[PDB]
Amino acid sequence: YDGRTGEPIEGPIVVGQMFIMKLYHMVEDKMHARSTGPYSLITQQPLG
Amino acid sequence: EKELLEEMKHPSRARRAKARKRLEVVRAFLDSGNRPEWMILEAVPVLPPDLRP
Amino acid sequence: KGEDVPEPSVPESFRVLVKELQALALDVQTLDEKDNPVDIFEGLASK
DNA sequence: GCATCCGTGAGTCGAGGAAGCACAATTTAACACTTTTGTCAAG
DNA sequence: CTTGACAAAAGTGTTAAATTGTGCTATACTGGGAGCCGTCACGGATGC
Repeated sequence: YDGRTGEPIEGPIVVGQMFIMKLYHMVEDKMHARSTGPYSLITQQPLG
Repeated sequence: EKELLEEMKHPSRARRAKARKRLEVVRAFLDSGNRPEWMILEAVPVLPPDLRP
Repeated sequence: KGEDVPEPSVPESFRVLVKELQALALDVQTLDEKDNPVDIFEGLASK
């Protein structure tokens, strides 16, 4: 059944129990933004 | 250049091929105004210290 | 200050390249429409 | 003509940061003193 | 606006440490040491 409407899905669905893992790649560790910051010595370009 | 140009009329293709290569280098110095002896360094430039910090 | 960004200038990377080409004994010179030299170092390197 | 050699090229972000001493010569530090400078109250 | 005490605030001048540069050793000594090694493309140049 559809939880929003209460009407059934028009076709039978494959429902079961599956083992799923939470991997080490998390958006918390990867989101990064910068306006201004440190610059390099010789080229004076932003660090990476 | 005058000697090289004269050798540019040699019947052999290798002789003219070699003469053209020599004269292309000779022409480059003649046109640009550089001196061949400038390819040997008497004074070595030193890079500014901030580019080699 | 609430203003529009100004026009850019010569990057510092190109100035580093010119000094590195000079460190190789190569005379790299930026010219103008009339072939006259144009100083991109603000006179800071002209003796 | 042909092999054989050398030289240049081979994807992009990201994350991972063992002499030793002597001595002379030069420099640095610590006094000393005088010479500004900054305040003061006046006046 | 000055006008004279004042006091650090600073500078100039020696002096002595502390640091730094330099020369010198007298048995005889006489030509180095580390790679070693699985890729494939091309030009382009020479050995002729």
